[PDB]
Amino acid sequence: HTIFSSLEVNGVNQGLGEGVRVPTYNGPIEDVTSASIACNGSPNTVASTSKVITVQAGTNVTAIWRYMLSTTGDSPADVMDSSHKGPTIAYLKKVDNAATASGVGNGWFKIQQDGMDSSGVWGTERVINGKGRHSIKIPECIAPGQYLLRAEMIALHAASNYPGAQFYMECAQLNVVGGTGAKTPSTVSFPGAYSGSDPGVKISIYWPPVTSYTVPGPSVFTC
Ligand SMILES: *[C@@H]1O[C@H](CO)[C@@H](O[C@@H]2O[C@H](CO)[C@@H](O)[C@H](O)[C@H]2NC(C)=O)[C@H](O)[C@H]1NC(C)=O
Ligand SMILES: [Cu+2]
Repeated sequence: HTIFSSLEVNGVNQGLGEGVRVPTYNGPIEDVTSASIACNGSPNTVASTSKVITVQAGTNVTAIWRYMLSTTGDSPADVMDSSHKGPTIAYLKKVDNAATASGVGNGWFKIQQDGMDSSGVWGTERVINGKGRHSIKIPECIAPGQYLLRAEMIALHAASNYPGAQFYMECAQLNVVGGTGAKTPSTVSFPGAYSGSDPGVKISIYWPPVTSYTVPGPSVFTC
């Protein structure tokens, strides 16, 4: 249970729920076929925001994960329970208007992921123990303009069967400045990119102890 509730850019937090479309409830999406898998949604409720956050292409945005919208600390329990082991992931979608695009459908491309490392530590654990900070590089070579950023943590502690994996995501609204447009990513759809049978979605992280992990979705886009 967690929310990507604000975004930091060039050292500046853009504000709670400002430019990030936040639910007030921190529960996961469970059905990868639901429209809610794109930018969260029913049975949650997601607020709108008229802020579109500017970021220079090639630089990083940092999603700031918190337990609840009311959480004001940054200790592990203020981020997400440490049972919730799994990957962190981030995607972009080029859109006409970052405040009105729903995010549902084709156009997403993956720009970051962190599954399990060679020490057995998961991407969510680095966020939990790193003040909720999930740092994500905006590629230099993409087209400038309006985008959605979908940042995600997947908790796998109850994922032995499907349903079971817990998908926590929110969409931020970006104005990417300075992208060269030299490369146009191949894209996937949400819903569509994940399936309940994926090896990183239906997975026992206990039996046997997990030593490698396949993050769901497409390969990371690179310039
Ligand atoms: C910008 O975001 C990228 C991820 O998109 C970060 O790169 C990762 O950094 C971690 C921590 O050092 C490494 O373990 C990974 O190997 C890096 N991944 C890649 C693909 O390079 C990067 O550190 C972030 N930069 C800043 C300044 O926050
Ligand atoms: Cu939870």
